[PDB]
Amino acid sequence: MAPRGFSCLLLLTSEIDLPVKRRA
Repeated sequence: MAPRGFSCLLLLTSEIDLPVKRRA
């Protein structure tokens, strides 16, 4: 159960939105 589709996209939309302002 729990595919890597939602599991991956889950954290993917958390670590990438960490800075929310920083350039690089």
